[PDB]
Amino acid sequence: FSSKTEWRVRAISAANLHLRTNHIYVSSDDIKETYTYILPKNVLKKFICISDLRAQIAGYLYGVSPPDNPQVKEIRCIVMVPQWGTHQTVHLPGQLPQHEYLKEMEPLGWIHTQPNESPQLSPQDVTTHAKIMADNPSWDGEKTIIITCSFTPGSCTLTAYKLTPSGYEWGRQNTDKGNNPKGYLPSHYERVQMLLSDRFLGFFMVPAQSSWNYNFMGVRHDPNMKYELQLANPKEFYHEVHRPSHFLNFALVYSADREDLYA
Amino acid sequence: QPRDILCGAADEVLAVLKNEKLRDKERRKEIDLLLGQTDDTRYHVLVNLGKKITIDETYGVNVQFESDEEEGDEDVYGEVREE
Amino acid sequence: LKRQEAIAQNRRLTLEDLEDSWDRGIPRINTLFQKDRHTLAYDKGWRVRTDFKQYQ
Amino acid sequence: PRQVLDLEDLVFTQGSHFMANKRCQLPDGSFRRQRKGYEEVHVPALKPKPFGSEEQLLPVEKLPKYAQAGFEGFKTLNRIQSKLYRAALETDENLLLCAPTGAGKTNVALMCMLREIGKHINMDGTINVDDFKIIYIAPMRSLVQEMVGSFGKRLATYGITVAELTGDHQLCKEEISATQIIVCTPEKWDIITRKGGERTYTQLVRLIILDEIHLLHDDRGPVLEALVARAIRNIEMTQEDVRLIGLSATLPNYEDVATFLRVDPAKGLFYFDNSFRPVPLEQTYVGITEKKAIKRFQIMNEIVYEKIMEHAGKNQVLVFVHSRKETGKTARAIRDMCLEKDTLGLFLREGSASTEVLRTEAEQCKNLELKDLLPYGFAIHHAGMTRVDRTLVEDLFADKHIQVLVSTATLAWGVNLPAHTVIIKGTQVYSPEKGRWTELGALDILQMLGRAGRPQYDTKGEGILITSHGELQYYLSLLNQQLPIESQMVSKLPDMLNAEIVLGNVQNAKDAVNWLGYAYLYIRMLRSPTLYGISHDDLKGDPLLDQRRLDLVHTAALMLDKNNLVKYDKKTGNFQVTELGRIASHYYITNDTVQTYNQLLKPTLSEIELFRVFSLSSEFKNITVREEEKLELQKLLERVPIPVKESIEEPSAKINVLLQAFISQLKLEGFALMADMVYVTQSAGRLMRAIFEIVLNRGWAQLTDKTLNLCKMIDKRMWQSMCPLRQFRKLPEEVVKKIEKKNFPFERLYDLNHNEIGELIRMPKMGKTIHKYVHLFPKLELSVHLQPITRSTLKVELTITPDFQWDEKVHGSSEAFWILVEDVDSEVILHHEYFLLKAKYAQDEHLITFFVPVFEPLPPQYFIRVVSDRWLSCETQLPVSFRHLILPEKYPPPTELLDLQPLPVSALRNSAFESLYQDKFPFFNPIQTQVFNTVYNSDDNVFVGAPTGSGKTICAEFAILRMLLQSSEGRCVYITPMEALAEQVYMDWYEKFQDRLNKKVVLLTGETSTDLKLLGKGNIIISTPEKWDILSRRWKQRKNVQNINLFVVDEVHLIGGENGPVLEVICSRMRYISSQIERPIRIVALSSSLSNAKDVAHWLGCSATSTFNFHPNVRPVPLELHIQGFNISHTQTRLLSMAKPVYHAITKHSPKKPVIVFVPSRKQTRLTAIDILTTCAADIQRQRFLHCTEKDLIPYLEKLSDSTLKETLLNGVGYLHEGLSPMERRLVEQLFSSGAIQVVVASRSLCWGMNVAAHLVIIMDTQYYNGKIHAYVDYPIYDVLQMVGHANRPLQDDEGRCVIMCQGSKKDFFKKFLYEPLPVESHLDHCMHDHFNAEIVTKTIENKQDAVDYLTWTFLYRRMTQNPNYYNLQGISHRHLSDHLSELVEQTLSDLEQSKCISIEDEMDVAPLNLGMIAAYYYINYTTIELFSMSLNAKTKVRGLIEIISNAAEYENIPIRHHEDNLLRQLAQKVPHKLNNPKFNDPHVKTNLLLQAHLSRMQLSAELQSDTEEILSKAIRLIQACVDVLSSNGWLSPALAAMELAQM
Repeated sequence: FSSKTEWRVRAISAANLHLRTNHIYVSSDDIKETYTYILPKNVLKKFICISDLRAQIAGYLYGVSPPDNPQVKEIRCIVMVPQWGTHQTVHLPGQLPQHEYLKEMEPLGWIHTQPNESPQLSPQDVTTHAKIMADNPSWDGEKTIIITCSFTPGSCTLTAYKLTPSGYEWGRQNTDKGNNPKGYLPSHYERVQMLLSDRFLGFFMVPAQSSWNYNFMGVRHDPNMKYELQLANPKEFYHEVHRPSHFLNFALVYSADREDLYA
Repeated sequence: QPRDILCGAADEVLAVLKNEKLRDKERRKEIDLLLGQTDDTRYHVLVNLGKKITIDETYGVNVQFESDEEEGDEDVYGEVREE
Repeated sequence: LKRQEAIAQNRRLTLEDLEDSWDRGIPRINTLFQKDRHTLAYDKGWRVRTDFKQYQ
Repeated sequence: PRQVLDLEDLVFTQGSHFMANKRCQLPDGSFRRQRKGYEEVHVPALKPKPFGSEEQLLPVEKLPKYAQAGFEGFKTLNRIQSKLYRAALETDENLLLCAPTGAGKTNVALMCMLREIGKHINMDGTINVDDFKIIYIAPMRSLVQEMVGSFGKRLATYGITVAELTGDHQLCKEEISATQIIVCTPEKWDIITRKGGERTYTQLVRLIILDEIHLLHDDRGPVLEALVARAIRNIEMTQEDVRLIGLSATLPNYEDVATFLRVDPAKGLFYFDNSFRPVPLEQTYVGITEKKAIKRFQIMNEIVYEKIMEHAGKNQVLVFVHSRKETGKTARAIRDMCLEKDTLGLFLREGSASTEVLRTEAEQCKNLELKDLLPYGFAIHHAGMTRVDRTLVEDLFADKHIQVLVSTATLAWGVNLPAHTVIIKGTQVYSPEKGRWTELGALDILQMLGRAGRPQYDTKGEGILITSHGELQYYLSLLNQQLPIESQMVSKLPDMLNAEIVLGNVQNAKDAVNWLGYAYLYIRMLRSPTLYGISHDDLKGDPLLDQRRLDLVHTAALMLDKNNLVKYDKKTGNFQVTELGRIASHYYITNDTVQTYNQLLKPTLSEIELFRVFSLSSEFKNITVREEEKLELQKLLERVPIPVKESIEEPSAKINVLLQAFISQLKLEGFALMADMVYVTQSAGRLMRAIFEIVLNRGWAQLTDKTLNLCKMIDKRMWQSMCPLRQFRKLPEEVVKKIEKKNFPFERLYDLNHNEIGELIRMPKMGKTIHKYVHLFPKLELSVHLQPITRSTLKVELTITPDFQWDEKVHGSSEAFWILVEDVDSEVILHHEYFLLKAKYAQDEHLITFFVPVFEPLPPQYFIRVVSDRWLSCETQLPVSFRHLILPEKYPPPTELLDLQPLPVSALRNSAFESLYQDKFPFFNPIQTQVFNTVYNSDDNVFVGAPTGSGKTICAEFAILRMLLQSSEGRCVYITPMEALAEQVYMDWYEKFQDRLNKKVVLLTGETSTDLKLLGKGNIIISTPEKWDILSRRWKQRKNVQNINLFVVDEVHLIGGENGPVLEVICSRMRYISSQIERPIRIVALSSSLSNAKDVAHWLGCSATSTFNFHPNVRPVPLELHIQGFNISHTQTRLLSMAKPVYHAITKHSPKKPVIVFVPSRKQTRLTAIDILTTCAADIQRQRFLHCTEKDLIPYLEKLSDSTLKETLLNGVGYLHEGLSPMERRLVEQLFSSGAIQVVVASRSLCWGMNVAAHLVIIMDTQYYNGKIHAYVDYPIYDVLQMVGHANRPLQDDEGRCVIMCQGSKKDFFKKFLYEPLPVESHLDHCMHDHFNAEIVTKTIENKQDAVDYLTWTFLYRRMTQNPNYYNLQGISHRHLSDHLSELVEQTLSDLEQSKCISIEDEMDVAPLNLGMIAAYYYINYTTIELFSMSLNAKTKVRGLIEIISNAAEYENIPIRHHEDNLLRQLAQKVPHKLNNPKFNDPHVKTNLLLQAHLSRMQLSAELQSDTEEILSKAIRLIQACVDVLSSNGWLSPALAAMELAQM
């Protein structure tokens, strides 16, 4: 990127993210109906507000099943990991978020944002989901899904899809991270039924040592890096602790010395 | 310096840099006295700044009014009006 | 959202970056920048008049 | 009648330069001349006035001994000091000294301070500084520091502590409370008066020294006018005589300034002309008449060079410039003009000693700019230089070495080093408040002209002033006493009205007109109506200026209502102060800025929008963006960490870039831009404080967090991403840069040692300093304990433990922190509060209890963030999890009162029962008519949940009549927790059951020998649970307790507080004896409206149809509950500030009805009564609380003992406390019940013990300052419910008002626990040891199964099945509850076996020991019995036995309040037995001192005697237990010593 004047335009686009959270829509097509992802509205609005128009955000969804209802999976935790996001994929680290509040909950997959409305499943996101399913034994392919938040103009379109086992085997053996790699099939992911939940409120998991937005300090973000978790609220993308190089860069009295004013 | 003093200094520099009758050897001794005689580079910059600074009775008096300003629900100015 | 953002811009709407939303919307968003809009804003409920035009 | 006027047209457009006069009076030989390009006007040295035949300079011998210590080193005095010596030292009236600058204006203030200190003689010591306070209003900060230093150097022999009021509000309050002489700014004093930091010390402040009143027309005009109006209102309303000494310059119209300051024109007014100055200086005014600014600057430089050459070697020169760098530039230009015109040798004459001294000072100087002219005659003294260089320049100027010293106005205002000749060059300053280059002020010109001519060495000064031709007239007016001071109070009149409405001075339009009439603006409008925009017809139709004041008050009310600062109704004229107006008054914010902060602040606002919202305030409305500084703004836009959404041409983005440059310490380029940035930061500090207050009042968590981060970045002058050690000034910048270079958190440095932190940062020398800075940084550990009491609210206890080294140089006297508990979304702040951890209470865990609401969408975890109010990057976050929280079930609906006919007096069967209630009421209550079918027509256990005043005593009398009709030889026992309520019930039964029914009605005492006879011979025994626990423990042996016929339990809703487990244990013992003696006793449990009434009915054996649990809104008298939240952290400041709203609520709610005022303490009740009497006498309704005459109160006032109580009751305000006599309290209750008085100030301990019913109940500051924990604990719910139910008038009043005035944090809990029914929670798990010992000693709990069966029959087993988390359980299952009961039984058995009170055969069979039987016989605790068994030897004495009995567990409940440690320390030096290391906060040492005072018959106070009586009530049982322990151990001589001690 240029990183000279486009950052101010990206901040001005991300400052109006509160108006984009009021128009929430889901793609009601290609549903197999063979668990249902019940996302809370507060965590979805917090993930849409802390995201960017161009920089892609990423968050792991953890939650438990409701009593006497195995066909629904309500999300209750949005774990944020320190990672950077490009215009097509996110460079998520290989270390899984470990916390005490997420021990009783199961990982229902992952969520990510996209700047363009994709009518089909993304190959890089499906490859990242297959790599996360192969690198973690607790991330089963039948329960873990991928949520894509397409940045609609003035809105946000959420589409959840579960990866096929043949699609997971194709993505685990894939090595090209381009726009159209080899073995890209439309049957590799099936759009699962997803709903919203207004009667329940979930939580979020934030890192304790560092921040979650590594778009500015991308050199300090490694795939084999380790980080702790906390049960607090996650910070914004353009926070003071997310870009330490932009704050601590300045160098270290003969004006009108108006002392003892009305303060 | 305040705004009025800066405007007066700019007017004095514009009156002494262009109306000096192309004299450069004698204009430096006044600019250095008015500015405080910092260095010759300030005078060389001021010389470049002064170089870069400077119904009648006719029947045809009223131009013919040829039909134009094509009217149309198209905004020529290209600005979404909001009154 | 664009109008709200441009309100603080000390000027009217861009009407150029909005071209990404050209020829869209059931209301005449393509004609949202039309010159006759001030003339058109006076009319109210023309649908019934257009319907009764069959009797007219 | 009200008319909206133009508030901006009547104000002065010039402000400080506004000349009220058109012509200027000039002297005779003061002609002017226009030489070349400028007009020079000279004024020579005026001759002084000749001394009279009886007027001379009085020496120090005429001053008294109280004033001789302040005038040290001064042999004689000045002319103005001797002409007004008797008016400032012998007269305490308001003085007005109109003296010029340099005529000894500080001598009058020193004489006023000596006269104020003369009232406290202290012949035993030196002076009593804790009885008076002297405030010094100085306009400049450096002048205030110089005055504080002069007061510290002069009054050092008198011990007067001179200090400057600065810092935060708490630091200013601590400086006002710790010192006597306080030198502060008028704006800072107005902010402290509006915030409330000076209300507690307002009675001690009896000397108001308003120095430099000549700026009354300047920008400090309306602030000083509002301060003088508030002082006049406090002197007229509260009758506080304060000596006001106002010092002003030689200005006309001084009569209006003397009348506005309440000064007398004859004795208080001192008008001195220009001839009264000791150094007559020649005044030169060089007005530039040129049109070109460059030619005018060249002419001013030529005139300055001519003035320097004219007085080079004759006298010293003092140059006065506008800026710090401008003074050095003018000094360099003067040095260049002296070197070019060969005038450098005139100032540098043959002064080779002084020349060598100047050369050594130049070689020793570090500043390169000051050393360039230091070998020459010139010198510079600017604010940007070092302190040592400025001190050396002042020493060179004072020793006649520096010929031309160039300084600013701050050096002329703060340093009292006058020169012979002075020259103020330019007379123009760039003001960012006006945003332009304007003229200089009058006070600065008076301070610059006052330094011309030294009184010691010089004989005649010379003052030159380079200015313009148009400004030469007004400069001739201020220097010749021709410029009248015009009041410019029309500009800040809505701000003054909002400050008066927030401070409580003005409430209506008449009060606002009276407050505006006492100010200087009304006097200026009455004296000069043409200058204030008033015509001649308006002055003829309104001589008192009432119509113009009413129009100004209406305009201020319209400006407050348009800005949403205060609710102002145009019909009645009353004004109600809102939160935005109080936040604007406490932070000195404007009305338009408050309206912008109310209309712009959003809960979803980010950090980028907050800077644009703060930059759009009304403080920066005149700040413009200059085109010459656009390049600096473009360079700073690419270096600021926060982007700006606005363009570069907007002033808001420029102010945001300036705030970002000041926060990140970015170097600026322009001087005017730096001054605008400094003014923007000085406004944005208070703007961010007001924004944080508004965000905390609104409830937005993220907005309040961003505002607190912005306030911390503005205070610490550092970014949020910087190191935490950057705020400490003792750390180097290189170590901070090395710590910021390494990406490491601050939490990892706390785990490292002094060597690991030095080796990690590659600096082993600075590792110990970094470890000390990490140990000195504030970081406390917070522990959260949650307990769900109800289904909608829970109790959260936060324990804060300081894990850092507290220091006075880093943390100070106290550290303020903000604790906010919010939900998982971090957007709605549920509970926000403040905590001030003092240095005396540091390194100790402080527990704060709060109420957190919970809704149906319960979050998995809440967030409790405790952030530092002053330290940056110091915040502790605690996630309180609610996943495993066992919340209780839904509360059942209460029993609604059916709409049936009221039962008459003929509904009863017995005529003797109907004869006792026929004359009382012909018809009973509807709740009583519904409960008579289950009480009189039945004999089962009836649970009656009714509020206080619904007629539960009628139901108890109906149950007693039914028990008497069922059996004539019945044995009714009525158990009540309060002893005064039990005595009132016994007095009611003596007249109802013993006088009309001839029944044996008795009351149980604390003697077990007579209690059995009273139970056997009495049929209606009124008792306490502490008195009935001795009889219920021996129910198997005593046949009279087992053969009971009726068991009434009154006020069971207080079973979860004081005397809580005792009543529950007595009810469990009664329920166990009712099912084991083959006789079901009729149990009647009368209590308040509880939500969990089903568990109380199941624990007491009550049926579902006999449970008459009504609603709290089902009372016969409708109760209107109001909650007055006061945002005050201190308890004493809140109690001082809640006096006038209490009187306002008493005047607005019940004008002609009796009112009861619940006071926090016994000593506070008399203060509240005196405040109510002062509020009644301040208005026109003097003695309005006395509905009767003095002839009927003259037999009533002759029986009282306290003269102050009789003086308060003469006006109609009675008092009642624990220290008063019982006969005087009964007389006050009889006077209040008959209607003689209207206000009854009753203490918090007399809430349950009050045999009277009023209409209004004002409970002020419902808290208690406990000294055992040294904290302000909140009031319990039972006492608050009793105070709410005490105002229940069935026939006297139609309704009952209950106004609870408390803090803002306790307002939500007091509003939730008033309308909703409070559930009962059994707390028997904390005091189960005495019940287990009583069960084991009576052979009831012989094993673990019998103990579990006895514990399961109590209310705790019913409360654990409905609220598991309230009883610290992990489930509502049978196995978890059985495991918890087994663990509690094992803990009780371990506590009984470790104290040698019980024996465990095979660890399960419980057998009573000797110590347990002695503890259960005399009703003693296990810990006290263990202490008596382990502290009493065979060679003990009486002095050891008294200390052993004083250290028992029964003496731990002694009341410890404020101002009680000094009395104990005074009484410990007169006791016959000394105490080894006595503690002033321990109750055992206080009990030992009370026992030593009672044994020696020494004199003590009433509050000490009230604790000594409660100690001696149990000291007999303690001595009996000690004698039993001595006889059981086989000791004859300690038993004889204990018997002799008991007999003594």
